[PDB]
Amino acid sequence: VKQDMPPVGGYGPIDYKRNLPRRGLSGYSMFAVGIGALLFGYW
Amino acid sequence: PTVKPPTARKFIWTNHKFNLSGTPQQYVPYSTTRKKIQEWVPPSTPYK
Amino acid sequence: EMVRKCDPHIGLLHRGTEKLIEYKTYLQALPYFDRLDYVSMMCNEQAYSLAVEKLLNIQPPPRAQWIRVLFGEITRLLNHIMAVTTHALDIGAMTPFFWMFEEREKMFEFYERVSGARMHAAYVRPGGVHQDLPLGLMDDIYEFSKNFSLRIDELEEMLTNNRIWRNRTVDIGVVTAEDALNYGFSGVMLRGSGIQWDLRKTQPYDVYDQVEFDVPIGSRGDCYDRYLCRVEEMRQSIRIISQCLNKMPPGEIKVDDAKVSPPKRAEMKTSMESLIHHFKLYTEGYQVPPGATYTAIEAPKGEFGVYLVSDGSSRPYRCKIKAPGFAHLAGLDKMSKGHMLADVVAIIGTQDIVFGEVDR
Amino acid sequence: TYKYVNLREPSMDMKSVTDRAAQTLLWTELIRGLGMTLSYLFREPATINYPFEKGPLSPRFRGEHALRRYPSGEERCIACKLCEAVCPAQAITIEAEPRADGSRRTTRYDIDMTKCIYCGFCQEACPVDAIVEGPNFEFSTETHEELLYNKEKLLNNGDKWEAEIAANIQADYLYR
Amino acid sequence: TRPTVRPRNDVAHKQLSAFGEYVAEILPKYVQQVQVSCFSELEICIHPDGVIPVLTFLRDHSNAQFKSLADLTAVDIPTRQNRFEIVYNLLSLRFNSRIRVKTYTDELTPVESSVSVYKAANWYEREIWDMFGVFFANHPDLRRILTDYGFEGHPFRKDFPLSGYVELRYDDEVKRVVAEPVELAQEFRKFDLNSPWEAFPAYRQPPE
Amino acid sequence: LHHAVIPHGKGGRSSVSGIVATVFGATGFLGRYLVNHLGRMGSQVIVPYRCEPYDTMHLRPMGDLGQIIFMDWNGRDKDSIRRAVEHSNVVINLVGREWETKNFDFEDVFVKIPQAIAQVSKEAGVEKFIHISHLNADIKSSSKYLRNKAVGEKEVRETFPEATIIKPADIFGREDRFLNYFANIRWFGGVPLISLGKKTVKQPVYIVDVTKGIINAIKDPDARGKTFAFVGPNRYLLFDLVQYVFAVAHRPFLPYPMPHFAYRWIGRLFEISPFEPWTTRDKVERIHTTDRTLPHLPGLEDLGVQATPLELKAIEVLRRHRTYRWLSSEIEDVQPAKTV
Amino acid sequence: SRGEYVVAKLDDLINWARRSSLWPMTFGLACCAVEMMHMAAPRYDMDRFGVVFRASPRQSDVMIVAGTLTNKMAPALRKVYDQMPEPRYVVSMGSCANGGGYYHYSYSVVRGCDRIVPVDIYVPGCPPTAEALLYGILQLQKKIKREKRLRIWYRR
Amino acid sequence: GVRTSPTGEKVTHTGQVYDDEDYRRVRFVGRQKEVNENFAIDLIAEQPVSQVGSRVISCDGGGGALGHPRVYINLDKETKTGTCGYCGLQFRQQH
Amino acid sequence: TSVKPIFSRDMNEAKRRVRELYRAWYREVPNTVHLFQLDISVKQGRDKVREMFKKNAHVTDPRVVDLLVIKGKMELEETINVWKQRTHVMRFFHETEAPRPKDFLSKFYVGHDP
Amino acid sequence: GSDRSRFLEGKRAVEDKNIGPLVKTIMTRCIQCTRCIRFASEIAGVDDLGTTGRGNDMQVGTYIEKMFMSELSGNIIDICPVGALTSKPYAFTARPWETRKTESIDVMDAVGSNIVVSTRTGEVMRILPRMHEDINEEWISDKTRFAYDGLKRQRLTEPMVRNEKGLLTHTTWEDALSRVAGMLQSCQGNDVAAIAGGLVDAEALIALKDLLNRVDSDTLCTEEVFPTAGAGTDLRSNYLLNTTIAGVEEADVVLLVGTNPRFEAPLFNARIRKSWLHNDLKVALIGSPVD
Amino acid sequence: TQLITVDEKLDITTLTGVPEEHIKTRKARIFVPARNNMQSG
Ligand SMILES: NC(=O)C1=CN([C@@H]2O[C@H](COP(=O)(O)OP(=O)(O)OC[C@H]3O[C@@H](n4cnc5c(N)ncnc54)[C@H](OP(=O)(O)O)[C@@H]3O)[C@@H](O)[C@H]2O)C=CC1
Ligand code: SF4
Ligand code: SF4
Ligand code: SF4
Ligand code: SF4
Ligand code: SF4
Ligand SMILES: [K+]
Ligand SMILES: [Zn+2]
Repeated sequence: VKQDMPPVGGYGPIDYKRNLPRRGLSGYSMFAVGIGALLFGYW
Repeated sequence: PTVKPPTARKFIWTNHKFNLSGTPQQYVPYSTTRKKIQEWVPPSTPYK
Repeated sequence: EMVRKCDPHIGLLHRGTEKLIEYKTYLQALPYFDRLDYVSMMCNEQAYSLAVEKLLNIQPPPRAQWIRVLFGEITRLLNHIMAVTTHALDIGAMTPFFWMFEEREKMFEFYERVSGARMHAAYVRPGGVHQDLPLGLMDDIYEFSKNFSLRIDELEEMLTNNRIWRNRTVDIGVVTAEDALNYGFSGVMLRGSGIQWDLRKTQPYDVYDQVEFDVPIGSRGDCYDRYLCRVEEMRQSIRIISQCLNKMPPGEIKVDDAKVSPPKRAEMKTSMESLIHHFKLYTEGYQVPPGATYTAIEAPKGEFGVYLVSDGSSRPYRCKIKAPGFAHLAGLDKMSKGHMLADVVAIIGTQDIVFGEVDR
Repeated sequence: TYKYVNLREPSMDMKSVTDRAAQTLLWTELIRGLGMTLSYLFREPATINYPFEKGPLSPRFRGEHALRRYPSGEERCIACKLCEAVCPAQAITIEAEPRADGSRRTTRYDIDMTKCIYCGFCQEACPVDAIVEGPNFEFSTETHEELLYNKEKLLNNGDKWEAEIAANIQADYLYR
Repeated sequence: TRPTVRPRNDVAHKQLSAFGEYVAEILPKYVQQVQVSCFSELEICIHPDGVIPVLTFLRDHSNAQFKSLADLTAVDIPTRQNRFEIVYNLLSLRFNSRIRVKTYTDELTPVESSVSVYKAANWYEREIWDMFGVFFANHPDLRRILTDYGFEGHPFRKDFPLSGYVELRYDDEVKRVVAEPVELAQEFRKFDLNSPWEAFPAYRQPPE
Repeated sequence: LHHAVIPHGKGGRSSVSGIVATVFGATGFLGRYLVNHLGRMGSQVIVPYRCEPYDTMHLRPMGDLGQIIFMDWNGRDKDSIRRAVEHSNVVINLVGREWETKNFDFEDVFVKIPQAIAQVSKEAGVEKFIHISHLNADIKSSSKYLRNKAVGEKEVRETFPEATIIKPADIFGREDRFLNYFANIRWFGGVPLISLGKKTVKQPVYIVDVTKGIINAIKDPDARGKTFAFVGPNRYLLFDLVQYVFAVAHRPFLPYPMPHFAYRWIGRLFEISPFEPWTTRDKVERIHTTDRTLPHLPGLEDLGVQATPLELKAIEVLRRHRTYRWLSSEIEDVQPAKTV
Repeated sequence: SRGEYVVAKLDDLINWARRSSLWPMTFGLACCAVEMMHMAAPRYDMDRFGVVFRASPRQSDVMIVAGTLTNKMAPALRKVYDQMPEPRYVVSMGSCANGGGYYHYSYSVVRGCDRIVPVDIYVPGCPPTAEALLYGILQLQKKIKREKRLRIWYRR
Repeated sequence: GVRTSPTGEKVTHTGQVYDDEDYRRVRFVGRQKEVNENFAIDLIAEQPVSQVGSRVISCDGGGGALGHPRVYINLDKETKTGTCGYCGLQFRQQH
Repeated sequence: TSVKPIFSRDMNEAKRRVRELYRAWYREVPNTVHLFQLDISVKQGRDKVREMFKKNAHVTDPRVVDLLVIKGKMELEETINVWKQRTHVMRFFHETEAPRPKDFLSKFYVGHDP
Repeated sequence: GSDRSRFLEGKRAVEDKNIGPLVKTIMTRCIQCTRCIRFASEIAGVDDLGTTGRGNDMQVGTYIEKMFMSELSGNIIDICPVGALTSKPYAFTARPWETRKTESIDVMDAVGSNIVVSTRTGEVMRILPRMHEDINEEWISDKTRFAYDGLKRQRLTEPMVRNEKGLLTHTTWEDALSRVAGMLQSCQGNDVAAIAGGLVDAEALIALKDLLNRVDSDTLCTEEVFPTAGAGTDLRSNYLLNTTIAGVEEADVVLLVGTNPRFEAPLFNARIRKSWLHNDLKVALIGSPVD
Repeated sequence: TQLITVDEKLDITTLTGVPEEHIKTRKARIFVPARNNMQSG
C-alpha cells in the first residue's frame, strides 16, 4: 500500500529549545571603549 | 499543458473568457423553471 | 486615563450559532465550529468530534488520532502566532507580525493541501478525519518544523529581552491563582498565574498521552509570563510535531463503521450497502444515542468545551459552546483595575480573545 | 513534565552586575533588536508578484462551483438532491422533472454563492461527481445577484473549467 | 468490540458512582437524582432552591474541591412544566474530575444567582437571561449580553423561530438603520429527516 | 394582468408590489426618496441614469435583489427611452435643473425631454405616466423656468392624455435647495431680499408627503388624467419664513432690502465659473414669486396624504447648520412662524 | 475637441491618483479579518499596490466589510461608512458580508452589508483567499480607472 | 441546439423563456441571457447504440470510480434499447 | 398555586413598581430627546412611553409584571447610559413601516392575512 | 443490517413492466415480497398480478401487456417497500425530506378520505393517504391520489368582468365586487338565487346563505337533486350513511339500490369487499349488472 | 413564608416578545403526526 508515511530511520532532529547565543563584548570593554572615545574627544 | 495536454472533449470551451462582470457580457440571474399555474384564458367568442 | 470601570459590550458578532446547530445535522453542524475560534479551526473540530464520538460510543483509528494531534499542534502554532503577533502589534511592535505571518501562511498551505480550504477545513470529523494525507505532505511539515525554531528565536530576540516590552507587560494584568480559578480562567490564563493544570496532561485525549512535552508555568500572573508561556507552547508544539512525524502509524483515517463514517467512493459506487449508507449519511445523518456530555479539550486559548445534548435523532437537541475567551473577557473587569488605556490594550492582548467563540 | 518560564535569579557578582549596568547604560538588547531588523532588511522578501505569479494550491482546492458532464456530452446531475440535503447553508435549490427522453434531470439547480460556505460537502456527497467545487477563486462580482448562480452558469463553469477539474479529480480521486 | 467501539472506563464509572452516593447522602435536602452515564460523567440533579448550598459545598468540601466553573448552560425543553434546565459543569483540578449539577425552572420562577460562589457565572447566567428569559435574583449587573439593545424576545427558547420577528435595513428617508418585520427572499426549508425506525432499543420508552 | 406582476407578500421589502417603475432623474433629490419608498414595497424600479454610476450608489440599498435596474440613457435619445420604458407599467419623470447649462437649457430639460419621454411611453403602451411640474407654472411668468415648465406641462398633457401632473410648491428636505438655500446665505452679508421679502407668500411642502402623494397616485386608478397641486398645510410670508429658518438654525439675522438695480446682476456676478452656481437670477425670480392658490386642483389630502408642517421637520433639516454652541438644543426653543 | 482632451486626461489623472492610493480602513469583523491580514502579510502584500491601513475613517478610502454584519453592529457599520469622506468605496469580503452567509437564517444577522451600505465589489468565499481578496481590490482599482467624472461633467 | 423565441430571446434546455408581456426581461436589457449551447439531450442522441452479445450489461459510465455507480441493465426487450438510468448510454442485445 | 415571587408579594407592590418605573421614564424622556438629538418633541416621546405602558395594562399576575418592570429598568439602564443610539430609540416609532390594513375589506384587497 | 458488502458477483436485471399510466414500474428493485398480489387479490379485487418464473429468475408482473387499471391501482405505490412501483406523475420531481406535510381531507368523493397534501416550497407535490380506521383505512382512490395536477391548470387567478364587447377582461376586486353588489342591491325575494357546486365548503355555503337571507331569498340550490318530498332535509337520518362506513364491518346483508359504489365512492366499496372477504357478507344489487 | 399564591391564569404573552399579529391571528395545531404511508415504520 502507498501512503504518506515517515521514512525508515525516522526524520532528523528538530531543534526546539531557546537559542540566544550571547553575542557582544563584556561590560568593562564597552566602558573602556566609551571612556577612550571621551578622552580622545576631550583632547 | 505543452507536456501533458488536457483531455479533449467536445463540450470544453475553445475560447476562454475572463471575468466579464462590469461589462454587458456579465451574468444575469433568472429562474430556469417554467410557469407553474396555467391560467384559464376566457373564450374570445362572446357569451351571447 | 486611570481606568475605573470596564464594561465590554459584546454580541456584536453574536450570530446565534448554537440555535442554527439545533436545526441542522451533525455533519452540517461541524463547519460552525471552524468559525467560532477563527484562528483555531481544527481544535474546535477536534473538540466537537470528541463530543460526538463520546456520545456515539465509537473511536477513531490510530492514524486519524495522530493526524488530529499533528494538525492540532499546527493549529496551536497558528493561534499562538496570532496571539503573540497581534499582542505586539497592539503594544506597538508591528514587525514580527509580518515576520511570523509568512510561517502562518505556510501552515495555511498545509491546511489547503490536506483539506482544500486554507482556514475552515471541515476536516476533523466525528469518526476520525475526512481524507487521508496527500503524499509528501509530512515531508514538507518536516521541512517547515526543522526551520520554525529560528523564527521563534528571532521573535524572542526582538521582544523577550527588550526593555520596552518588559515595561508594558511585567506589572500589568496580574491575576492571582484563586481569582483565576474563581473566574473560570483556563489554559495560559491559569499557567501564567502558576497553576499546574493542562488538559493534555490531566485529562488526556487521543494520543497526547503517548507524546512527550513540557507544560510551561509562569510565576507572576502578568502579561510577560503569559507571553513566555505562549512562546514556550510554540516550542513544545514543535516538539510534539516532531514526535508525531516520527511516530505516525499506517492504516485507515475513518472509523470503519459505515453507519457513522461515509464509505469510500470507489466502494460506494460498487456496493449496495455502501450506497445506502452514503445516501442515508449525507441526507439524514447518523443517529446519536440520547444524552448529554461536556467534552472539553485544550484549545490554544484554554479549555474549549462542547456541552452536547442529543435526543436520539440525527440533529443535536442542544449544543452549548464553552469558550475560554468568554470567562477571560469577564475577568477583564478585574484585570483592568488600577491600570491605564495603554495597559487595557495589553490586557486585551494577553487574554487571547477571538470574538466568534465569545459571541457565537 | 513542566517548566518555569521567568524563574532565573540574576547573578550578583561584580562581573554580571557590571554587565547588566552596561546593558542599562549602553543598550545592548536594543542594538540586538536593531541588528535583527537590519538582518531582515538584507533578505529577499517573500512577496510574489500577483497577478503575474500565483500562490500555490493543491488539487483538493475548493473554489467556484461547476457541474460536470460525462465524456459523452450528457450532464452528470441526475436530480437526487443529496447536495442540497447535505448543504449546511442551504445554498442549493433543486427542482426537477422527467425530460423529453424520460431521463431524471434537473430544471432548477441554483447555488447561492453568497450563502455557500465553500466546504465541499456537495462534491463529496454527489454520487456521480456532478457538482464539484472547482479551482477558480478569482470570480469576484460588482453586483450581488451575479453571485446567485442558476443551472446555466454552473454548466458554463463546468464547460469552462472541465479541462482542469478533470485533471484535479484525476490526481485526487484515490484519496476519496 | 476492539477497533471501533469506544473502550469503556469502568474504574471512573465506579468512582463516580461512589462519589455520587457521597454527594447524595451529604445533601439530602436538595439532591433529587444522581446518575452516571455510559462514558462516565456524573450528574447531580437537584432542586432550584439548592443552587447555593450545593455549589458552595462542591467548591469548598475537601473531598470535592470543584474550584473551576467550566460551563453554565440552560436547556429549553417545552414539554415539561418547568421547561428550562440549568446546567452547571464543574471542574475539580485537585481530583482531576468533572461533575454536572442540573436543576430546573419555568419562565417566571427566579433561580438563585451563583456569583457568591463562582464569580465566573457573572456573565453566564446573564446570558441565560438574554437567551432564555430565566431571571436570576441577587445578580450584580443583570441585563442583556449578546443580543441587540432594543431586541424583544429571548432567542434560544424553542418557541422562538430561527429567523427572528424583525430584520434590519438602512433607510435613506430617515437616514437611519430601521427594523421592519422579517421577510425572507428564500424560506428556510425544513427537512423532515427523522427515520421512522427505532434506532436504539436501549433507549426505548414504555408506552402509555 | 400578467402573473409575475400580481401583488404578493405583506408589502415588505422582499415582496412583489406589482409596480414596475421607470423613474427618470432618480439620482436627484426627489428620485432618491421616491426610489426609497417604492423599493421598500418590493417594486421593480428601473433607474435610467445620466451621471456617473458612483452618484447612483445610494440607490442600491433601497430595494431587494433584482428590484433596481440601473441603465444609461441620453436626453436626446429616443432609442434609450424605448429601451427603458418598454417593460414598465408606470413612468415617473423628475428631470429638472435649477440652472441652465451649456448643453441643456430650460427648453431642453422641460419642454423637449418630458415630451419625448411621454411620447415614447405612449407608443410603448405604458399605462401610467406621472409628470412633476411646479405650482407657479405660468406662460406669462417672469422666470424662464416656470414658462418652460408650463409649456412642457402642456405638451406632456397633449401627448399623454392620462398624464398625472403634480404641482409641488416648494419642496424641503435634508438635501433640498429651499431651506438649505436660506441657511447657506449667512457669511455673504445678511440675506438680501426684495422689499424685505414680505410681499411674497409661500406654502412649502415636505418631500415625504410629496412622495406619498406620488405613490398613492401610482396606486390610484382615479388619478388618471388628473392634475394635482401638492401644497403644505400652512401659508407663510417669505420674511417670517426666513426668520424661522435662521431661528431654527440659531443664527444671527440682519436683513436688508435689495431692489432691482443690482440683484438681477448678482446672477451674472454668481455664475462666472462653470460649476454649480450658488444662486442665479432665475432662482432670484422664483424665491420672490408667491405660491398661487388653486382650489380646483386636488392636493395631498385628496389623495389621503396628511400634509406635515414645517414646525415638525425644520429641526431635522436645519440641525446641520448649527455650529456647536447650540447644536444640542430642543424643538421647543423656537416660537413658530406666523401664518397668513 | 480640445476641452474633451483636457477633461479626459484630468479624469485619467484623478482615477490614477485614486486607484493607486487606496487607503483601506482597519475594519475586520470575523474570520475574514484573518485573511484580510494575510492580504496584508508579506506574501501578498497590499502595501505595494498603494494599499495601506489608516485607522480612522476620516483618513481612509475603502471600507472592506470583512466578516459577519450582525444586527447589533449594523448602525456602527453605517456610521463608520458615513464618517468616510467622498469618494468612499465598499468591498464586501466573505459570504456573510455578501448575502448573509453561513448565518443567513439567523435572528441577529444583517443578510448582507448591501442592506446597510452601498457595496461596490463583492468578493466571494468562506473566507475568500487572500489572493482572491487582492483580486477584489485590483478589480476595484479597475473600476476606479474607468470612472468618467470630469468627462460627464464636461458633457453635462 | 438552442432555438430562439419570437421575442428575440434564447430558450434554455429546460424550455424556460420569458413571455413577451413579462416585465422580467428588463433584467436582460443592456445585458445577456446566459444559456449553455451544449444541450445534454442532443449530445446523448449523438452517442451510438452499443451492441453487446450479453443478456445483462453492466454500466458505470467509464472511469471506474470516476463515473456513476455500476448498475445492471436487462436487454430482453428486442424492441427497445436498454438506456442507463445515470449516463443515458443505451445498449442493445444483438440477438 | 403556591409559586415563588420575584419582588412583589401581591398586585399592590407590583403597581408601586410600575408607578416608580413610569416616574423614571417620565423624568428620562427630555434628556432622551436632548442628548440623542432626536427629531421628535418631548411630548411625543412621553406619548410613546404612555403607549408602551398601556400596552401591558391587562396583566393580573405579579411575576409577569415584576419581569416587565425588570425589563423596563433594563431598557432604562440602556437609555440613561448611552448604549442605545438614535436608531434603537427610534425603533419604538414604527415610521418606515406602512400602516397595516385594519378593516376586513382592505385586508381582503391586499392579502391573505386575517 | 450490516454496513458493507460481500457480493462480488453480477446482479440480476429484470425487464420493466407496463402496468399503467399511474405506476412507473422498475422491476430490478422488486424484492419479491408479494404485496402487489395480496393487494390486487384481497383489497383491489383484481387478481391480475402474480409471480412468473421460479427461483432467482422469479418476476412479479402480469406476464402479458396488460394495463393494471382498477380504481385503487395507485395504492400499490404506497405498500411497495422498495422503489419498484413508483408514482409516475410524481416521478423525478421531488424528494420526501424537503416536503411539507399537511393533513387535509379529500373532496373528490363523499367518503371523506384523510390525506396528506405534501408540498414543497409552495407547490403541491403529491397526495399521500392517512390512517383512519373508520373511513379509508390507509388507502385512497386513484382520483384522490392523482388529481392534484389538475389543480394547477385552467385556474381562475384574477377577477374577470364582461367588457363592452361582452368578453371577460381582468379586473380588480373593487370593480368586480362593486359590479356584483350593484346588481345584488336591486334584487329581493326570488329575484336572486344560488346554485352550490360539488366542492364547496360549509363555510362558504353558510356565507352565501346568510348573504342571500339579507336579500331575503330562500332559494339556494345544489347541483345534486335530493328529493324533498316527505321529511326532506329536516331529519338528517334520511340523507346520511346512517350506519357508518365502519358499520359494514358489522353487517351481514348489504342491499345496494341504484348505485355503482365501485366508482361513486370507491373506499366504501373497498370496505364492502373487506366485509365480503372476512365476514362472509351477502351482497345484493338492484341496478345494472356492473362489476 | 417565601411563597405567594397566584390565583390568576399562567400567561406570559407580554414577555415572549412575539408581536400581537403572531399571537392572536395564528392557529396552533396539536397533533400526533400521521404515519408516512411510504413506510411501515
Ligand atoms: N424644489 C424642488 O426640488 C422642486 C422640484 N420640482 C421638480 O421636481 C423634479 C425633481 O426635482 P429635484 O430632484 O429636486 O431636482 P434635481 O436637479 O436635484 O434632480 C434632477 C434629476 O434629473 C436628472 N437630470 C437633470 N437634468 C438632466 C438632463 N438635462 N438630462 C438628463 N437628466 C437630467 C438629474 O441627474 P444628473 O445628475 O444626471 O443631472 C437628477 O437625477 C424636477 O423636474 C423639478 O423641476 C418641482 C417643484 C419644486
Ligand atoms: S460547498 Fe458547502 S455551502 Fe457550498 S454549495 Fe457545497 S455543500 Fe453548500
Ligand atoms: S449535483 Fe449530484 S448530489 Fe446534487 S442532485 Fe445532482 S447528482 Fe445529486
Ligand atoms: S463569510 Fe464565513 S469564513 Fe468569512 S468571515 Fe463570514 S463566517 Fe467567517
Ligand atoms: S410490493 Fe414492491 S417489492 Fe413487493 S412484490 Fe410488489 S413490486 Fe415487488
Ligand atoms: S431507495 Fe430503496 S428501492 Fe430505491 S434503489 Fe435504494 S434501496 Fe432500492
Ligand atoms: K413504492
Ligand atoms: Zn451508465
